[PDB]
Amino acid sequence: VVGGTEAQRNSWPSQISLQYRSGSSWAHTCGGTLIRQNWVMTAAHCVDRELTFRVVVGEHNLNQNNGTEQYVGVQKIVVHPYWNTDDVAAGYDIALLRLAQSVTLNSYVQLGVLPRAGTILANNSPCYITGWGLTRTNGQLAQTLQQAYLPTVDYAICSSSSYWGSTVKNSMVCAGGDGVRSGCQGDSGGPLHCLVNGQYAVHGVTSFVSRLGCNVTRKPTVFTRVSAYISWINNVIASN
Amino acid sequence: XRTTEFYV
Ligand SMILES: [Ca+2]
Repeated sequence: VVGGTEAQRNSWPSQISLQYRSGSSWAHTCGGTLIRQNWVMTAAHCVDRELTFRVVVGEHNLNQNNGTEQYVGVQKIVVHPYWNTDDVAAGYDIALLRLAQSVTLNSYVQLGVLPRAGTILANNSPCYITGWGLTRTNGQLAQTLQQAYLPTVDYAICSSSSYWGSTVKNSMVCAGGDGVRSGCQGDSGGPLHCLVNGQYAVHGVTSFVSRLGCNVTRKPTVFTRVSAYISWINNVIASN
Repeated sequence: XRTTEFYV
């Protein structure tokens, strides 16, 4: 996250770290959202790959022991059937992970709440991105979970010529864009938490930034719009 | 676009 601040230990308990086996150890690669005790929502490009993954829940500092972590295997990966890795801008950047065991819920680990199908946010809606990714363009990962305030930018403005143009679709959310704060590498897969009717829900899966850099004036961070996928999500959970 | 991972 560029332009962010450290999150409190307990404020985003559905954030997860998706990790891969890496030489003799494990390395963070993406975020995700815990949505069921044994299901994780992440980006399809995060799983685009023949790696071995684990998920960590109850995580705050990647490199030090908190009191609170649980480490769990991935037993099944379900990418969206229309995902095309040669075309990110087509959409469909979403994936579900079945975990090997169910996690135990607590104040550090809770289910993320999903939006109602079809829900579209107003322009400038209050949202936060969270994650351990880069804190500057070309920089290094955060050791602690960061957050940034990233208000939404509606489809009409985002798909305009000065912003993203036709790269963005109606099946995505844009947020941010001020040149200051951003998602960045290592944050994709993670949530965008938006305040609606007094509760935070997860409206975005972080997907892409500008080829120029993470925090670039009026190229907001782009997210998969979760509310486009609620039937799909429910159908996968119900069939496997 | 550039995807958020390394480097997708
Ligand atoms: Ca760790």
